[PDB]
Amino acid sequence: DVQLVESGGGLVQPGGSRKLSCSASGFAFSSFGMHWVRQAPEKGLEWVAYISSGSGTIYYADTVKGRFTISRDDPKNTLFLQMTSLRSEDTAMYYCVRSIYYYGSSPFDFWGQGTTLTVSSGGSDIVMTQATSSVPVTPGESVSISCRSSKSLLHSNGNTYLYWFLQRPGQSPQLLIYRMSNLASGVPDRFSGSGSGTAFTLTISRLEAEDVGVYYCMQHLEYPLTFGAGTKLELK
Amino acid sequence: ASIAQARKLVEQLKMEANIDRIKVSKAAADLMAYCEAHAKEDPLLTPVPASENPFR
Amino acid sequence: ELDQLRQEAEQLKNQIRDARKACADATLSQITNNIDPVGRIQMRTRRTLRGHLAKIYAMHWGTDSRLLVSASQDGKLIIWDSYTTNKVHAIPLRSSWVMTCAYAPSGNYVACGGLDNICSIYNLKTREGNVRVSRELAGHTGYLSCCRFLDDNQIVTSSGDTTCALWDIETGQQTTTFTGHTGDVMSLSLAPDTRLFVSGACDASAKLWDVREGMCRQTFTGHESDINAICFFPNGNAFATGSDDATCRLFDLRADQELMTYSHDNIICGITSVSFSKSGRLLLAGYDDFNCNVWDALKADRAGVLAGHDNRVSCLGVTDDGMAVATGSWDSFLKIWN
Amino acid sequence: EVVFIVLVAGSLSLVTIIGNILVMVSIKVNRHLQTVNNYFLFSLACADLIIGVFSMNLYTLYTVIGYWPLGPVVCDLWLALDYVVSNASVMNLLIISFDRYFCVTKPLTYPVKRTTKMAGMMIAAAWVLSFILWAPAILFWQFIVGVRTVEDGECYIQFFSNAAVTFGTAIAAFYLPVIIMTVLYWHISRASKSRIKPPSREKKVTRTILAILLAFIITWAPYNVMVLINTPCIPNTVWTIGYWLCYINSTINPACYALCNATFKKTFKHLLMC
Amino acid sequence: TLSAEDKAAVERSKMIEKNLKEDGISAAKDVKLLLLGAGESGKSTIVKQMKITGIVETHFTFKNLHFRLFDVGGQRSERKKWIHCFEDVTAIIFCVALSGYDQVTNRMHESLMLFDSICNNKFFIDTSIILFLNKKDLFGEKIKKSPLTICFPEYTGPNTYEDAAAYIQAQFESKNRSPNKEIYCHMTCATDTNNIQVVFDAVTDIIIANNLRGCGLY
Ligand SMILES: Cc1c(Cl)c(OCC(=O)N2CCN(C)CC2)nc2sc(C(=O)NC3CC3)c(N)c12
Ligand SMILES: CC(=O)OCC[N+](C)(C)C
Repeated sequence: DVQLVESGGGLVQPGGSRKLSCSASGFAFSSFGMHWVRQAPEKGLEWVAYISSGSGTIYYADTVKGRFTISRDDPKNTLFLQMTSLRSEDTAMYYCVRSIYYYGSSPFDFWGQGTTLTVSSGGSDIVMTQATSSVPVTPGESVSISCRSSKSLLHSNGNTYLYWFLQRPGQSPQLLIYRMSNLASGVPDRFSGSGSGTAFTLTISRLEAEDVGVYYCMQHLEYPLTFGAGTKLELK
Repeated sequence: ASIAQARKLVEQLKMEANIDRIKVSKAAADLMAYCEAHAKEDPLLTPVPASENPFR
Repeated sequence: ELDQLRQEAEQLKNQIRDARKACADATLSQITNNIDPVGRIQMRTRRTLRGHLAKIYAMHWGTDSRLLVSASQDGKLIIWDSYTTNKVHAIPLRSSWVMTCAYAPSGNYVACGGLDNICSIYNLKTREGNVRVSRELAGHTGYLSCCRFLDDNQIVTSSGDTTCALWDIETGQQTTTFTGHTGDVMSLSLAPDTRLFVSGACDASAKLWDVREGMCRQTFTGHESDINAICFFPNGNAFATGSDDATCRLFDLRADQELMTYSHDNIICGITSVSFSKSGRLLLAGYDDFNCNVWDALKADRAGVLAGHDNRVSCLGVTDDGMAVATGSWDSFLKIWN
Repeated sequence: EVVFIVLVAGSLSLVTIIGNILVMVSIKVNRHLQTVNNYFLFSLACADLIIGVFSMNLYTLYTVIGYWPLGPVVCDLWLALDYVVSNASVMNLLIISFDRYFCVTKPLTYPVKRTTKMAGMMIAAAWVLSFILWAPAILFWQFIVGVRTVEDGECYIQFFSNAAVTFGTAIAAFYLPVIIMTVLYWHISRASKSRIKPPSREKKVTRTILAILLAFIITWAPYNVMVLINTPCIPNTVWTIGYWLCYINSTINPACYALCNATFKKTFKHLLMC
Repeated sequence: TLSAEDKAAVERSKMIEKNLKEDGISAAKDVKLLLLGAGESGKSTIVKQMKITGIVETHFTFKNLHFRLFDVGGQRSERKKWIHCFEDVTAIIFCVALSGYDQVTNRMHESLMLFDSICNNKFFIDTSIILFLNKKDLFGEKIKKSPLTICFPEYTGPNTYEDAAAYIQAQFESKNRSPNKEIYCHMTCATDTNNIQVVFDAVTDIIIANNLRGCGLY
């Protein structure tokens, strides 16, 4: 098994400080890279912090630098996020993901479970726009969804970096396609990807009743990571 | 016990002595034809420029 | 009756020799008297992979022509990226004495082996991060000299107890054993169709098998010492063998006999590795005299020297697209050439 | 007359340059020859190289005519650099002496306890000590005293008269290393014998070690005794050799320290032949 | 600088480079020895005296020093194929049975031929040998009843222990022609209390000589 479970949530009045702990079991934790991703009650996915293997490189979002901090304790295999001087724009549920990198690897392959924190009343960042928000579907049909960036995602190395994510209602997201063409592990053959440069598309063939939810696209050309608003799916 | 080994050896020789044979020149010409057919796509004797060499 | 069986064997061998002489009309050189020479081949060291700490004993290319396994007796099996001189996995081995390594054609497993009579299979695509040992095949009574995959579920090895084996990874058994040699078998190479392979031992012979049933089909004897390397012609109808009498020989299959011999008066050392190109016009052979030579594979004339190694070159492999040749020597280094 | 001296100077310069370049390229590409022991010889092999080109050719420029063609615009910088690099050479010899003594006297624990960082620290210390010990006084005795005692027709040490400074500098940079090196080598010779109980091992070691010490001391003695002498007789011409003599060991010590290894000499054969 | 997502890969590459370097540094602190012999040479007698199919590796530490003993007598094949894997070892421990009046071709003659072959091998042209002459008791008992001249006809001299053993030792020692390497000799009894000390002293001397030659000072 692989298990990531988080703790340290609840309710705090504005201005306070807290610490979040994400505990891991089932894999070589010291050889991975940990991320943090948060989700507002109505909005989509947003990025918080990143710490690497060996804790050499640490990255933060623009709306977080200075306030929050990240750490890891790999002998006791637990990841930590310290939050100080909060605000009402932090009421959200937080996540814990792993991002092993090498030639042929698969980042963002496992997503944790998420801890809920609420607070009472008191220019080169690449923009990515998902066009359609609601798409009614019928089982057995074929549906194509789109994602358009602002910069060309085809590097010189012959690679392009767009990842697709699926989120069932009330669970954590799972990785579908990495690098615009590669089908991940544990996912069926139905899903496929295509596109060029900026205009990227994902195709689902013979859609079943288990694939309802919301779909997202992510870029990995340069930091900070930027998601899309997501596209929802509904039957009938 | 060497009798069984000798019997196995002679049986193997008899089994391998019943194979058909093409002529030597025919096979030499076949190798020549295969070598001369696939000459273009060999990046070792027809050196490839600095534009499509991955190790450049 | 032993004398009677000896006389019968002598008669059979005389018949085989007479048939072989009869079917031989003209040699390959006369047919290849017209083709133009390929000219001197200029090859410069492009990448110099520098990671090990002891003498490299084996290599093996991947299937995608980019990844590369390297095994050396510093206890290490490390896989590289040729294009960007990077290391993607380092594997510490249970036994430090290693003489073989294989990279599965699907890229999922690797294999290793040596003097400790056990072929270890290492996984690569685990869901827990690191790479771990999946099986330790152990039925041999002597050292392993070569190990080649067939698919994900089976493996073929050759060991110094004068025998060869086809295994079954899932179970652990020894699905078939090939015997019939006289001395230490030290090389192995698989034809493209993965249906039959040739092995050459230290008794100056090379015999060709069939993997389904184990019956030896042909025995080739031209040499005068041990054979330490074997490779196939790309079309699976000829193979090249490298001995320790300073000569390497190109043998046929349907004509059932020897076609060409390659040797030069200046050369007296022993071959440790032989390979071809993609088309089948050049032969690349690594010597004990600290370099490599390129032979016109249809003219026997030397056509360049791959030099630059400070000690004996052991492993030698060309890629699956003909884009580079990787040579690895006891200098702990590993070089790429175009 | 002049052709002979310019020829001998050019010969020494070229041989020194090629020798040290070969030593460094050799240590760079033989895989095994790379060791902790060989890096104190990767320092020296460069320091003389500078002397192998600068002082070599510029003393040749002033060696002959007799008048500093350049005045005090470059004389201060050249002289300071010359004295600094030579002292660096002596310090590299000293750290090699330490390295050998510790690799022979305590052979089990020592060769592994130290990492590359300690060796680099010792190298940098040997360089910085020489830099601080010679460059500042030489370059800034002008402002320290307020006058330029050196006239424009020749180049020499500004503080030649101040007895304390001349003693201090010379006594350090020559007479501390002599006693330290001789003591350490006599102990190495004592402890090189085989406790287990046809020349012996001790015989070969003592022959080589006496060679090195005697060569260095003969090469650097007379200059460092005349320096004590002045603080009043002017060879005016005789001591011209002194400089030349003192440059000679910047030309031979690659052979006295990397042609006896026999692992380096094989690589030399491979490099020259191929 | 033009790198995109390959920056991580390079971090991992340097991490594993550091692991390799540290493992090499930690694994250069162990002495490597190779144990050879002849048939019934008594090499099983001294392997058990050390207290903590294929190659049999024995591990022990003495006086704060790692040791590794690689018995390879279990290999039944041509020797000239796997000896070169054992280059760059520190020492070869050669055991010879002093019982030298039997047939397997006198056993001593097989021992001398093997010692000559292994001492003039091209790979071990400069690798030292620790020589153990076992069964110094049994030989002492046997020498009284039989003459040494049966083994070496050329011999002339006393039939006592103290000289016959010396003659055998010298005849063995006379097989080396390199000027660098050396043979260290000892005559262990069937059950002596401590002869790991002899191995310790021999390996210390080998390390000192190697250091001296490496520094160039030799
Ligand atoms: C060592 C040295 C010194 Cl200390 C020096 O001047 C220092 C000195 O003794 N004095 C006393 C007399 N005052 C007038 C001037 C300062 N001047 C030269 S010239 C030269 C050379 O080697 N060759 C000369 C022919 C070009 C030297 N080795 C040398
Ligand atoms: C450093 C020292 O005292 O003498 C160096 C003189 N030189 C430059 C001739 C060698």
